Amino acid sequence: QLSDNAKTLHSQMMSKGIGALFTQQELQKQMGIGSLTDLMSIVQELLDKNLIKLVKQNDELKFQGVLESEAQKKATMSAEEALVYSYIEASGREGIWSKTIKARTNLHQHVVLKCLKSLESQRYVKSVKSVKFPTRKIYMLYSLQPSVDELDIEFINSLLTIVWRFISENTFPNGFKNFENGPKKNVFYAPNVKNYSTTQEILEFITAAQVANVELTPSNIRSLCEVLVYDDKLEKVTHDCYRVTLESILQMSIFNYFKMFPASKHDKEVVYFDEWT
Amino acid sequence: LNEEASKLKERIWIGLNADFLLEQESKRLKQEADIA
Repeated sequence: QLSDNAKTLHSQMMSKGIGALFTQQELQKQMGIGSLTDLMSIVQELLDKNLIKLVKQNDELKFQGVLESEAQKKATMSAEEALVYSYIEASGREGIWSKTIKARTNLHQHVVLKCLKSLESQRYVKSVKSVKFPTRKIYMLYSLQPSVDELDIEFINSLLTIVWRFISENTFPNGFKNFENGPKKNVFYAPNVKNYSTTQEILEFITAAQVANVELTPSNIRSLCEVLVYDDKLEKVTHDCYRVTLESILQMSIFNYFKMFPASKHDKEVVYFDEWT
Repeated sequence: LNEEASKLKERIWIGLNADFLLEQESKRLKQEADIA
């Protein structure tokens, strides 16, 4: 019966529905009482009546009970979105990119646009600009904003100079660059015994905040410190331990970049690195 | 006009303009939806 087999077949879905992976053989696993066409006729009608739900994956076809809000929702939607919106809401967390829909849906761009505009007004979708290039405008359900990603853009080096302050302290006592010999006075006692770094410890120092942001993972810490290894703001000793390159001196023949300025006006005798090329 | 002319008259006006107000304040709710 439409109602009876609907409600009791909706009962296995609302109760369990064998999760997402439920196939039609899994229906016979639970209800095998239904004859081949009897169970399938009401299957087809309940999808036409937007009561059962089908997913296209792996082998056979997945099924789940409708929330009935999405049911009348897509029933209100046109035949375009009926698959298109449903096809996109099957994209899950990562959503889907526009132009690849045409090869999947076999449509123009012009025809898929206006319905995407409706779903914008319907607010069941939103344009998402992800880490990859902003020519995309990939679409996912407006209900969620998951992605794969700090934020790609700036205000990082801000906290960089912060961690460099701390680890700069961590080496010898504090800067002491006022007069000629302030360093370490041979590192307290035994300028050997002291093996020092943050690793774990930094996040305890990261607790300071004074900046609007979330927390940060220990793996990402190292990913930061490596950059300063490359810039040589600090040194990498013994795995996750670290040192500083004592270029607090550049903070401030005989060789270094800073502490040097040219004439660079008039006189025709100079040294460039170009004009050999 | 008197106060009743305002009320009942505005009652008719608003009565037929509440569809304009519908998308109006509905859009005002969409303003909150802009956060997400």
